[PDB]
Amino acid sequence: PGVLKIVKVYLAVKRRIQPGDKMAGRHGNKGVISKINPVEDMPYDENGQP
Amino acid sequence: SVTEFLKPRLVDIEQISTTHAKVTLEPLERGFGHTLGNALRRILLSSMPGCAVTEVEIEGVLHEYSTKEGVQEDILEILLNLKGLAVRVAEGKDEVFITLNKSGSGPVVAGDITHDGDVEIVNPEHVICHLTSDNAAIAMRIKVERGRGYVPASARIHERPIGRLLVDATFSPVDKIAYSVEAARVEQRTDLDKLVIDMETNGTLEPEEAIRRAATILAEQLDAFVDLRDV
Amino acid sequence: GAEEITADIPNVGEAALSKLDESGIVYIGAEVKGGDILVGKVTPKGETQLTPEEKLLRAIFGEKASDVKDTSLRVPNSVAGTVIDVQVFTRDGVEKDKR
Repeated sequence: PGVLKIVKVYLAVKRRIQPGDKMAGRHGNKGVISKINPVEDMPYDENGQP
Repeated sequence: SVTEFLKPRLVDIEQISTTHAKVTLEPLERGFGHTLGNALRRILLSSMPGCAVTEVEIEGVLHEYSTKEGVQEDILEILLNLKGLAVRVAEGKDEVFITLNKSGSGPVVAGDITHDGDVEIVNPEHVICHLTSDNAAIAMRIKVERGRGYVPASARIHERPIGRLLVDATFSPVDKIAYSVEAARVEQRTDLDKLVIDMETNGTLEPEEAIRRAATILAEQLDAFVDLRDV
Repeated sequence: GAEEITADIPNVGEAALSKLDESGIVYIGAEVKGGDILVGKVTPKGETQLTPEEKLLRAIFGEKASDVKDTSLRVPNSVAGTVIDVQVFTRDGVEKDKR
C-alpha cells in the first residue's frame, strides 16, 4: 500500500583481482594480495616460464 | 686487448615454428652474456609494440552479458576468444577495422575475417565461435589498434553508442623469453661467449626486429646515462 | 501529491539525460558510472522560505523555483557497470508507461 510504481535495475560489474583481495587454497592457507608484480620481475625456470 | 671489446653480431635466426624462434648473438665477453640477456629479456617482456583488438560491434548485441540465437557461446566468451587474436597491421596505420560475417553451421574461425590487405591474420585456425544452426548468422565489426603494454577497458579515457563492446587489449606480442650463455668457438680467443635467445610469441613480431628494437630502447636510455648532466 | 517517474528533471542538463529514455529509465546495455541517473523521479515539495540573499540571487538571475525536487535513483559511488535488465512493476489502475 502507498506505492504506485517500482523500477528495478540490474547492474553487472566485472571485478578484477587487485591488491587487498583475499585469495586462498584448500588447506587453510589464506592471504591478501600485496602486489601485482610485472612479469619480467618474477622468478622463472630454465625454459623461461615465470 | 684489455680496453677494446668485441662487438656482438647477429649470427643465425632459427625459426622452429610460426610462434617460436631462436636468435644467436656472438661473440660476447665474459659476463656480458648474462648482462645483455637479462636486459633484453626485461625489455622484450615489458615494452614491445603490437596490434590488438580494442572494440567490437556485433549486430543485435547490446551488451557483453547476453546470448544470440544459433550461437553456442555467449558474447563474453566471444570477446575472450577475440582477445587471443594475432593480427599484423601494416606500418603507418594505428587503427583498422575488420569484418567477420559468417552464416551456416560449424566453427567460425579467424580465417573468415575479411581484411583490406593492410591487416594479416597470423592464426587462421583460431576458433572464434560456434554456429549450431543452419539459420544462424554472425556479423561483427572489430577494431584493431596498435599500442604498447596492457590497457584495460577501464583505463581508456572517456559519445559511445550502446552496442560498442570494449575489449581489454594486451598489445605485447611476446609470451616467453629464455636465454642461455654457451661457449663460442672463436678462431683464436677461447674466453668468448655466445648468447642464444629463445622467443615464444604470437607470430606478429619478427625475432630480428624485436632484438633491434630492444637494443634501441636500451641504447636510448644508456645515452642519458652517457651524457650525465644536471637538468 | 503523487511521485512521478519522468525525464523532466529540474536543475539537470542534457548530458545526464543522454542515457535516459523518454519514460525516464536507462536503456539496456548502457555503461554507467557513479552519480549517473538510472531512473528519473520527481517528488512534489512544499514551499521553501528562502533566505534574503537567496531571493537576491533569484531576483537578479531569474531562475524561478519549480514545484518538484530531484529524488532520482543514482548509481552508487565507486560502482561502474552495465545495465543488463530493467523490470517495471505498476499498481493496478495506474497508467502503464511506455517502457
